[PDB]
Amino acid sequence: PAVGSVFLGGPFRQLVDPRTGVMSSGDQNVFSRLIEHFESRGTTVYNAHRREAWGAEFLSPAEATRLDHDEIKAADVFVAFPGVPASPGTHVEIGWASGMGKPMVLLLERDEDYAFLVTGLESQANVEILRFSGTEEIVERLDGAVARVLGR
Amino acid sequence: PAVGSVFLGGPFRQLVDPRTGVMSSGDQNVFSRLIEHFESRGTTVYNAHRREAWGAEFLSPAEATRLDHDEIKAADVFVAFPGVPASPGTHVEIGWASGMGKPMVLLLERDEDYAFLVTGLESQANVEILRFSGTEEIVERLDGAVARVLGR
Repeated sequence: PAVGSVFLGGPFRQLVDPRTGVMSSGDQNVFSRLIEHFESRGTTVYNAHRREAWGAEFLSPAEATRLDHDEIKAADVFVAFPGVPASPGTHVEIGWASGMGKPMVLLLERDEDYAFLVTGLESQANVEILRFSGTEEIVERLDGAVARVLGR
Repeated sequence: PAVGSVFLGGPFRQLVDPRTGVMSSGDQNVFSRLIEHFESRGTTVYNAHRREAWGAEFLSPAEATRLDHDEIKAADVFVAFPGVPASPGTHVEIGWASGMGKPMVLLLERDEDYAFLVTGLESQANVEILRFSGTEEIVERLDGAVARVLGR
């Protein structure tokens, strides 16, 4: 495959309905669709949401931190939704990735406000910002952003 | 001084009263007191809150990102409140600092829940977590945490 591996990040705990103990199937659908987008080409995807049963089976904080950091480091590209409101864990990961010089694509909801230390990464780290209004738009544009950051 | 420089981080935008355009004086007081704690010993403090007029004068996202990253890198120690709710920018910085192997002290409100990728850094990065119930407790314990992480 052109892309050997990706780490896919995004809000996790805040998407977990504490009445159900998992993420809704609509939220799971966004991630599983992007995962399939990559796996269908033989690209390895690392992703905590799928890894931890969509919220049913959280790892310990030490374990989550270790695996997330290791897999971001191993992956060729880091692709993440910073989240609205902001995902604390994903923002730590954005720090790890940008501080490491990891190629990254940030998926930002169109017309939503994101942190200065997220949007300010554009053309200062190896990052591309992809603004979107639906899942289909992400699916249709993501490979371009990925290829551009990988090429740098 | 024992500590040459510190970067002090914490929630910024979320503390900015959009009716007043700045942080309240109570919130400014927490930071100015910690700044004085270090400056009174000749330690250089970098801090975006004081730098940007407590919210009155935000830099551009690119500028904030560049200065924050540069000053965290220059500082001997990174001291930050991750915030409740989480500060997006501070979480990016926590990523930068931990990914860099920067000595760090995280100031966490006692009995509040923080992200797994924050608390999970304990004994996996050069970090000490300082739980607190008031400003005075931070002031009274901070040098110990700082000295321990610097010594590693």
